[PDB]
Amino acid sequence: TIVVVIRVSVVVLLSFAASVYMCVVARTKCLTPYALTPGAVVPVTIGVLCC
Amino acid sequence: YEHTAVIPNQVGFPYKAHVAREGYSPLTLQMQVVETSLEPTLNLEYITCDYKTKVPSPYVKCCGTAECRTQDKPEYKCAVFTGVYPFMWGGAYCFCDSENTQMSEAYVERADVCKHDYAAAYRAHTASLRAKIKVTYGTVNQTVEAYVNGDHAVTLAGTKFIFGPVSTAWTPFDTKIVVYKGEVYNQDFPPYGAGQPGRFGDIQSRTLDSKDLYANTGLKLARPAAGNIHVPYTQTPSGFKTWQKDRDSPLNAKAPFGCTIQTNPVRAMNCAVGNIPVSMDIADSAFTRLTDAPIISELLCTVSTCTHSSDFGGVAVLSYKVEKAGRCDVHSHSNVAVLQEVSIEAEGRSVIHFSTASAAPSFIVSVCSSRATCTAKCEPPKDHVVTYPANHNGITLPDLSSTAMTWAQHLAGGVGLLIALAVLILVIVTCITLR
Repeated sequence: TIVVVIRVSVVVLLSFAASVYMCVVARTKCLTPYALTPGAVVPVTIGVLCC
Repeated sequence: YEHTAVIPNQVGFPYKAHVAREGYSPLTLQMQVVETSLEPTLNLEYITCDYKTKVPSPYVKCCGTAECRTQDKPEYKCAVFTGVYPFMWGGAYCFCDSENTQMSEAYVERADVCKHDYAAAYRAHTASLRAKIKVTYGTVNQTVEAYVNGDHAVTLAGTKFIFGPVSTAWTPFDTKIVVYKGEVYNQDFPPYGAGQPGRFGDIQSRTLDSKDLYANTGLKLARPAAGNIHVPYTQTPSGFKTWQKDRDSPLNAKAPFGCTIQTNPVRAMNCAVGNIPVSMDIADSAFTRLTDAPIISELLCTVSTCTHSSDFGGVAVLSYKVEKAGRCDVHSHSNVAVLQEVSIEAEGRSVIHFSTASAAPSFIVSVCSSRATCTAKCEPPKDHVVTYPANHNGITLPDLSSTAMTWAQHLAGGVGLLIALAVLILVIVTCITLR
């Protein structure tokens, strides 16, 4: 009973941990060249939590 | 037509198997064991019993010294004592006062109750076992005794049964056993002629008639008293009747599998481990061809009641359209629930009993050559202790579609799903960043 319940708990949470892990680095790459210019003309692409 | 099967070795338990020949109606056999002996092979090595001493009437002659002679008998010891002056009942015995000498001897022999009371040793080897099986089908109840080493056939009305050799042939004995009056022990007895005094195996003998002994109890002869006539005597006390009060617990209380013993020949009965194989040579006048075979179609099975529990606590009905009366045969083709009755009746609705130690079973059943399914959900009983055992295989596993794990695919599919939007929304920009 234990031997099932602990393995199902750990296969679920790392995938939760996986899912958040790569979504942010997309938000990083989708954002980051806009950070670099001397000019703050970010377009209306706010679905991605713009600064 | 020939067939093979395996049956579980446990007393009072139903098991059933088929033939499905071609053309003809099916046929269902059931096999059930009622007794199971077991028997090792022995060869005697020695015995032991109680003993008794003898002190035959010591010798005096006065003013003349002595000499005693040796003679063949086990543990004979003679002695010679100088300066003795007895004083018997009537007066003083004889008067050659200073120079008197006196001898003494004694020996050891077996008692008078050895030929009703003894305790023998033995040795064990490989063993063979034999069973008694009640087999029924068709129109016939029969029982049959059989050896289990794979050589012994037996004849019913036209048919041949020969049985598979064994699963494995271990025993609840090791190589040295010792038997005393209706129970067997498990000792490690001294080899021969090396029994140190006091403990078991102090007097030996082979086959119990006579003429040969072994005896080392430490006889010594002592000096007689000052002015009497007796024979003194000193000895470590006997070894047999110091064993049968401070003994052990016997083997009828630590036997492994309920394996009970009784022994004028040594046995071990109803011993419940394993599987025994069976093979089949079936005659031909015990089928039905097609003429009295009824045709049955559109079979539909439901359920009404279940428990787990330990007996026939699952009931189901059957529905079918008939064309001719008769008698068909029933079976459930999976290992999760065994049926009860061996032949349903003809026309109408009819019920069948079954037992299953699981939460939600599903299996496929077939009164005659058409097949059907019916499943159910179940609940535990309110009891803790029963008096009669085990009327199911003992497999409590989940199904492929229950209330319990219909919950399972939603969570696993749900967690399988939310990565799937994560995986591609990675990739859709991963192309465009190579602009």
